[PDB]
Amino acid sequence: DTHILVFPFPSQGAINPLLQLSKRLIAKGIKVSLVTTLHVSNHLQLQGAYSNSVKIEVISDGSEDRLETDTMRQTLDRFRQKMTKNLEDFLQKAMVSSNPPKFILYASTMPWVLEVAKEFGLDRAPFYTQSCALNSINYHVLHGQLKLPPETPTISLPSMPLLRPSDLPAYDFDPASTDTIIDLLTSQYSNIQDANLLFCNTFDKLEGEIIQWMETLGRPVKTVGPTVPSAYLDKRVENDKHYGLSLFKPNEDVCLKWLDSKPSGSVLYVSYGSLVEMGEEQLKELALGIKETGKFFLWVVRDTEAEKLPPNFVESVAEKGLVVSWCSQLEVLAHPSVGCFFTHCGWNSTLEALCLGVPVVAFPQWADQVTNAKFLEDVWKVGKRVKRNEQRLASKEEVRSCIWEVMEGERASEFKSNSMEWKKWAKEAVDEGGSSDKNIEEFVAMLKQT
Repeated sequence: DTHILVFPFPSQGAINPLLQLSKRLIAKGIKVSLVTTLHVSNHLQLQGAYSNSVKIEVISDGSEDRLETDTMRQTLDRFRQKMTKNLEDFLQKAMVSSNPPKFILYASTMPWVLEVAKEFGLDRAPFYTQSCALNSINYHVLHGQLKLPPETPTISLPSMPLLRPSDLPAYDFDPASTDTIIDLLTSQYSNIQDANLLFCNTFDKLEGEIIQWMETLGRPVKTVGPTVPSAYLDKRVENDKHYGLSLFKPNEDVCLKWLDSKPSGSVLYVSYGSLVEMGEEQLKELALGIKETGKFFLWVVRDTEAEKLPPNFVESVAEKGLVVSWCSQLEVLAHPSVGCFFTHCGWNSTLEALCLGVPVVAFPQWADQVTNAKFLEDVWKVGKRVKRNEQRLASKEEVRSCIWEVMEGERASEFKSNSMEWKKWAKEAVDEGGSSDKNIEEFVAMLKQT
C-alpha cells in the first residue's frame, strides 16, 4: 500500500479542498493520513468507517492557538514554531513505522513544511487552493514586479488579462495585519525550487495560459480541480455529495420544496457567504435592490447578519422572497429553478457556480474575491459585477440593474450559454481522461514508483 500525508491549513475554512482531493486519491488506491490539530479534530467528524478511510493523525495539543494579546505576526510565529516541532515529532515516529509515508501534500500557506520534509528526505508538494491568477499576482509581488498599492493605473502581467488596481486583492480591511498577510501570501512562492510538484485547485480549460506561465517557473504544475464533490460533477466516486470524510447527516430543509414550486431558471439565489459582516446601510440597499427586481429569490443569511435587515423587509417580501438561516448551497445551485447566483465570489463559491452552470451577479467584498469577480465578468463571461460608488457602497438601483442585466438583459442568453459550457468543461476535467483526472492518475503512478 502506498501511504501519503495530507496537511491542510488547520482551520474549518481551509480544509475542504484537500479533503476532496484526498477522496479522489483513496478512489485510486492511495492510503491517506490527514495531519491536523486538536481543534480541527474536535470540530469536524473526520473519521470514516472503512478500510480505505482517511486516517486522522492529531499532532497538536492546542498550545499553538492564538492568544488575545497577539499581533497576527505573533500568532503566526507561535503556530509555525509549535507546529514545526509537532510535525518533526510525528515524522520521527512515522518514518520508522511499518508502512512509512512516501509523500506530504501540504497547504501552500504553510511553506515551512517543505523545510521539515527536506530534513527528513520526504517528497513534498504545496497545494495552492485558490485561483492560478492569484499565484501570478502573489509571485509578482514577491519578486517586486507588482506592489501592494499598484504603482501604475493598469497592470499587465505575463499571460494574464489586464487588471485595474480595483481588480487586485484587497488585504487592507485589517490595517495592522496588512504587512503580515502580504508576507504570508508572498512566502508561498519563495521555496518552490525544492517542491516535487505544485498542485493547483483549478482546471486547464479555466486558466490554461496562466497554468502554462506557472510551468515556466521550473517545477511540474498539476491542476486537480475543481474540488467540488463527485456527485455534482463526474459521479464516479460513490455517494460523494458533501465536502467531509464521514457519514453525511442531512439537515431538515425548507429550501428545495420552495424552489420546486418555481419555474425553471427563475429564482435568484443570494449568499454573501458566512464570514462577511455587512453594514446596515449596504444591507438595506442590497435587500431593496433585490426586492425591486420583482424576481423570486432565496436569500441564505446567518442569524447575526439577519438581525441587521431593515425591520419590515422580510414581511414585505412574503410572496417573492424566502429569507432563511441555512440551505445546502450545493443542492440550491444544482436546483433547476435557480437561474442566477448573487455571490461574494470566494473561490469555493466561484468554482461551485462554474461547476453547476449558474450565471453570477458578482458582489466581491475582500481579498481574492475582487480578482475572482474580474474573471467571472471579463474572462469566463458568466455574469456581471455590481457597480459601486460611495466608497464601495452599491445603491439599490445598481443592485437591481445588475440582476436585471444578468437575468433579463441583452447578454442574459450569452451568460447562460457560457455557464452551460463551463459546467461541461468542469465535469470533463474531473471525469475519466480529463485534464485533472490525468494529473491525479500521473501523481498516483509516480507514488507507485516511490
